Amino acid sequence: MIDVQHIDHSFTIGKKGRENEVPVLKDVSLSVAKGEIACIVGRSGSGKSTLLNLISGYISPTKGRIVINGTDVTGFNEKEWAQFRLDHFGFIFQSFQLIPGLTTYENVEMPLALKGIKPSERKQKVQDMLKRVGLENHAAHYPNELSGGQQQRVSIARALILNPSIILADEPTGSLDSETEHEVLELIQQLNRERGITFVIITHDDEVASIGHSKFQLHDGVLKGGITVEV
Amino acid sequence: MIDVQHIDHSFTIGKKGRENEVPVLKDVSLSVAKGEIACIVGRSGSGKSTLLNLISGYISPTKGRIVINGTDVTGFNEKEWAQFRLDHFGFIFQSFQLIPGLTTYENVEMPLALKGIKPSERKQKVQDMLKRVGLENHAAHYPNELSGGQQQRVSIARALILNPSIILADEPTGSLDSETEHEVLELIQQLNRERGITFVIITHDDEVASIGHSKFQLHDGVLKGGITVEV
Amino acid sequence: MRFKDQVHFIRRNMKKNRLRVFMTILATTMACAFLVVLSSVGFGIQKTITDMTMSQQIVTKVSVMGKEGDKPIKKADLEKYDHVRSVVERTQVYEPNKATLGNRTNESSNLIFTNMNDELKANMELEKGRVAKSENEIVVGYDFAKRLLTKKESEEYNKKIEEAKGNPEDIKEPKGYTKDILNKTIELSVSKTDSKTGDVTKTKTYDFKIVGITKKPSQDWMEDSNIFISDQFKKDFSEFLDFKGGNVETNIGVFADKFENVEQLTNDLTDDGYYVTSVTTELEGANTFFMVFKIGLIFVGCIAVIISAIGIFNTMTMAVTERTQEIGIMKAIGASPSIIRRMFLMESAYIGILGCVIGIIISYGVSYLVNLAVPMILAATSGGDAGDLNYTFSYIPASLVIIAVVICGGVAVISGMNPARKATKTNVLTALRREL
Amino acid sequence: MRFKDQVHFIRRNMKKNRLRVFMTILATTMACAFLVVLSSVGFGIQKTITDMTMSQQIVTKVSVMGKEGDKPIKKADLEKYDHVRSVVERTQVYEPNKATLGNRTNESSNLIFTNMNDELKANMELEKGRVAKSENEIVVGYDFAKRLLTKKESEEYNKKIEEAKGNPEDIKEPKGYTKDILNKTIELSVSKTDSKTGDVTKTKTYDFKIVGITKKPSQDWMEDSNIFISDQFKKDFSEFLDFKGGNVETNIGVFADKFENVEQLTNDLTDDGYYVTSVTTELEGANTFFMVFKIGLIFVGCIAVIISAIGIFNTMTMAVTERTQEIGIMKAIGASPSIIRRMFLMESAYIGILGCVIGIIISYGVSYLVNLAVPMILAATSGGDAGDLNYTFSYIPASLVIIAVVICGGVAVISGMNPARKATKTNVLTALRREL
Ligand SMILES: Nc1ncnc2c1ncn2[C@@H]1O[C@H](COP(=O)(O)OP(=O)(O)O)[C@@H](O)[C@H]1O
Ligand SMILES: Nc1ncnc2c1ncn2[C@@H]1O[C@H](COP(=O)(O)OP(=O)(O)O)[C@@H](O)[C@H]1O
Ligand code: VO4
Ligand code: VO4
Ligand SMILES: [Mg+2]
Ligand SMILES: [Mg+2]
Repeated sequence: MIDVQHIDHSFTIGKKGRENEVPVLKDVSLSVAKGEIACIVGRSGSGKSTLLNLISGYISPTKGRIVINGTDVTGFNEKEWAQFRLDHFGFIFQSFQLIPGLTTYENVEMPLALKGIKPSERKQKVQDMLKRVGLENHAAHYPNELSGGQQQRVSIARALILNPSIILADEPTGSLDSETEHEVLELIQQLNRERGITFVIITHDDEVASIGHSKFQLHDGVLKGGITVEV
Repeated sequence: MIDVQHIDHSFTIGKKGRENEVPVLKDVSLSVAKGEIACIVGRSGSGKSTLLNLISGYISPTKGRIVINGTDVTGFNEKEWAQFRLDHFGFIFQSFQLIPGLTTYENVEMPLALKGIKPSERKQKVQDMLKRVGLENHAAHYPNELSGGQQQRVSIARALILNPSIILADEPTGSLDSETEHEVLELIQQLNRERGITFVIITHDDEVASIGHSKFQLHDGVLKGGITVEV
Repeated sequence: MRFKDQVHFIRRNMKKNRLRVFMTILATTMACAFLVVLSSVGFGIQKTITDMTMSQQIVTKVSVMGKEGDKPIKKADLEKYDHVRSVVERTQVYEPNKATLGNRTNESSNLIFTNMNDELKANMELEKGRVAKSENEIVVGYDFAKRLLTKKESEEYNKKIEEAKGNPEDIKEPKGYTKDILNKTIELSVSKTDSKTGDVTKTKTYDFKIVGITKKPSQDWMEDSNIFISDQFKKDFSEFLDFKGGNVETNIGVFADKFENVEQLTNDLTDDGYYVTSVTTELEGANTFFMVFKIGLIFVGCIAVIISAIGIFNTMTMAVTERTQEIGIMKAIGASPSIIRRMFLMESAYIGILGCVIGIIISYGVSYLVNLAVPMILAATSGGDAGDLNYTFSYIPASLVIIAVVICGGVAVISGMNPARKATKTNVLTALRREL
Repeated sequence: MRFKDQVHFIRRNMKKNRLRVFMTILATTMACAFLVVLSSVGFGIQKTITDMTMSQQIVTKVSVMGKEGDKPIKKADLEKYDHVRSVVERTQVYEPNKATLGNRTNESSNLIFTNMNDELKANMELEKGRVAKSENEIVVGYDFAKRLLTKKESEEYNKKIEEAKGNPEDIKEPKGYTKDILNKTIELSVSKTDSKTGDVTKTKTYDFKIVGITKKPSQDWMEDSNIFISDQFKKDFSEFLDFKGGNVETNIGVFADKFENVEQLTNDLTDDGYYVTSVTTELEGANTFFMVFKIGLIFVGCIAVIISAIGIFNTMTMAVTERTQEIGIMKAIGASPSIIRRMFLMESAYIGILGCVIGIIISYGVSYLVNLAVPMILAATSGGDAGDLNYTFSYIPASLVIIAVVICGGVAVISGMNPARKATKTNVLTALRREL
């Protein structure tokens, strides 16, 4: 469950002294139920990634309240936020944010090391995750040695490896063809059905937005989606 | 005009000693006429970016012949290839390959500086190009202060600013919503019509692939294609 | 995150970043090696100076040739001054003597009555043997054995000397007692003579065991035929030809521990009326030069520590600031900032320990090589004469290795932990974007 | 392409990479500053040693006090040896003299007949004035004026030394000629006496102008009442009196141009049968200590150049290898490899020149600060003002600045150009991926 409450966010850029504000989000309110796939669509540059970065605590809102699973996460320090992310969050990054010095296997395995599961019990988990995203043969590759869609699926696999309660997916199928994207969407829907994982998916694709139980439109920094219908 | 002839490419990965081979392209032949938009579609990891990197000389083929505008470009050194790219090529990168230390404006104006385009005229050229890709208000932003689609459009603007004879676009609309993607597609079609620019567009979008005069399918390293759609 | 997982992932990232890891290891290694090698040259200079002080004894000599308001100078009160390692009063007597080893006799030897313990404390310069420790034992000069001559060659020497007639250039001095005069016994016979009898009066001899041979004077021409008897054997040669001062010459020398105290000692004796010379009055500003040299050594060591620490800081700050995006990815995935800081502390400590170990090995190898090479350079430049100093060009103490390892490894740890701390303290998006 | 565009884009990337640019500028600055400051301590040591060589005659003195196969020593042949800066033969005559400035006369002065050009070449130690150049000009000792006493004070002195006697510790010595004895004329009267006449026979006075005052003796107990006459008056004084033996003590001193030549000079005169004592005979291994010290200075400078070059190389290699992706982007856009290499050469040359300028400014500031501080430390740790030395602690020549700037800027340029060259040489995709 995500409860974004009247979130305003702005950015400050420019040389010191001549700093200008970049109003990104204005009074953004987003409620995602537990085990629901919320899809956030909007024009490029509307603040969708900013919204996900606020939900995950990558940035702190200029004002507003983010409540995840009932706990106010605004005001978390880096340690509190990192523990919360390890416990509850998987994040699929728009630029896939893979560690260059690790292979595909080591990248997907890193969350399991951070949770300290078992190096022996990690093998089966990472192998199955890589097979689910069609990357069995690329486990030895580095992100240097991957396609954009393969790096995207490494990001997907790293986010889904821990089976978190919330997955924040930042355009998780933009680098994928229709078949690979359909496989990833089927995996997302399977995780949502079976593990009850809450998904917040930014997407520019109509099919990906259609898999969601909720649709939210980001326009002019306003989340005027408010869509919640039965399935 | 692009003449890719029986291009085989493989990659070598692994530690010294035990080194694997990644056969990416097998006997790939791609002919693009002058002033034609060729759209290359295929699954993630099929070698489309490898094909574009071979066409632009970013890598040298394991074997085969690449002929652009009638000149054999295989066997070009770095100096020959860089001069050829400045003269004829614009490249839209899949990861947008923006220079982090330059703003949006300076990134788009870099090829104009490389071509010696007299900064007074460069001002108007970069302004018009940024307005054409909907980035008029983000010229002062750095790439890390941009959206993914905004960085994509900076890459598009940097590739199109010189009006090259060939534009190699690596998924140039994957980070764009439908309206921004439609604007970019309209700009591409305008450049193709007016300047006669040859486009080789990798895409996972059916709408983007529909704008092409020819479609080429990459499947297991084989460029089936051979179809010139009547638009 | 388990410790084994942290080590594994540090190792994997190290393996994929060989240039950066090598740059940091090279910075730490070159810092450690430079610190140890430079300070080892300094330590070798200090050791050479200490050995020169311990052997030469002209360095620390403050010879007293008199006193204002003439009073008998007492050795006991001269040791009361601070930093006085010994006070050697030599009662050089030029009275006739008959030191005989048997068939060969000596006449030209000059008796010297000195406290043997004082000579031992003052580091008496000996070519061979040791300073006399008992009442019977004596130390004789380098040329004492060569002066042991029987009449057979004595006649030849006399005729050769008399026949020169203004050209004593080509004079063949007899080789004398070329055997090992050390650990032998001589018969020292001293006469009474005196003008009241006008002849040889009662005579008494002593059995003296040579134990030491004084250092061979440089430049030749200096016939050191002295024989040194303990002052506990006093009046036993004074009852024969009492010391009227006509020939008896006293040489008092106040020795200092270390050259650093020679100037203070000389000033101390001078303000008390003693007529002293020492080295600091022969060479004006000698103590000042030594102090300026020590200050320069300290300042050079300090600026060397600064340059090595700055090199480590530059390299480690660069290397860990290139990891800011990775730290952001770690924090985003759920790595605690303390875990990331522990991993970067482990990596920095590993880089520092590896660089310190390599630098210490390189330091010992370079020290060995330069201690081999400096004799070769000395032979090449000055010809072959480098057999009279006993220097140490480069000397690495264990304390120097400890201090250099501590300094360089600590700088590596702090310089690799400060940017890591900065990256862990910022929000994730700032690190993912490599700052703003 | 255009130079202005290249400068613009270098500047903009510099502005957005302030930590990297600061790290490289700091590496170059600290390398340059360390090189100049360390070598300036070395140059100050060398300058101090050279100044001691100029000032103190004892450093380069090789006293000649005889010759094997006794023959008269000729000053002319002693200058034939190489590296002989001067040869001073002093004909010290203890015959009575009557140097008078008027009412006050002098009796205790000791005549010294020496070649004034030799004394000037040997850097005669003078408290004030300069060595005599003409014939009638003379140099007198520090205590010559103090010995100028009128009849009244002479009577007081005689009464105080003969009536009191006892302990002469504290006797009020007359101030003598407290005024400026320099640049004044005296009347030297010499008596012949002799047993043949048994009285004062023909006597002649000379008008001698004091131009120089010799250095104050090392300690107050040493009285320097010498008066130095040119050797051109030796013929006149020989026509007047016969100074042959008894009251004549010739002092020959052969001076070396530098201390490093003293050992060779001493060996040269020794193997020609001269009885020579120098610094290298009094202190065994002095020349080889100086040699190992110079070798240590050279080795320290070399390893300092190595540590500075390694620091610059590490920082610049790291910084330019962080730009490999940017070089790939530029090459992909169409930048020629030569243009990219020129831009990185301009950037590395700018970093090197800025760092060298800052390091030279810091070097001059640190040199000023340490040349101020070393006197302060010396005063703090003197414990009695120590000795008087004119030392340079840190001395920066212009050649040192040139060499350090060349070394550090060249290392900055080469180390910033090597990664850039190898990034422009590889294919674009390799750089876009930051190698494998
Ligand atoms: N670090 C930043 N500084 C300033 N502006 C930023 C920064 N990051 C993003 N922006 C701006 O905020 C707006 C929304 O950003 P973002 O959420 O990344 O886009 P999107 O909705 O496409 O994901 C964009 O116009 C972008 O220019
Ligand atoms: N540097 C590399 N080393 C090894 N394999 C690579 C490298 N780059 C790409 N590949 C592999 O080549 C295949 C095709 O790559 P690419 O052309 O990037 O994919 P796409 O067709 O999606 O653009 C992928 O499976 C990828 O894993
Ligand atoms: O580069 V690809 O995996 O997106 O087609
Ligand atoms: O520009 V965006 O991050 O919606 O792609
Ligand atoms: Mg986004
Ligand atoms: Mg691709």
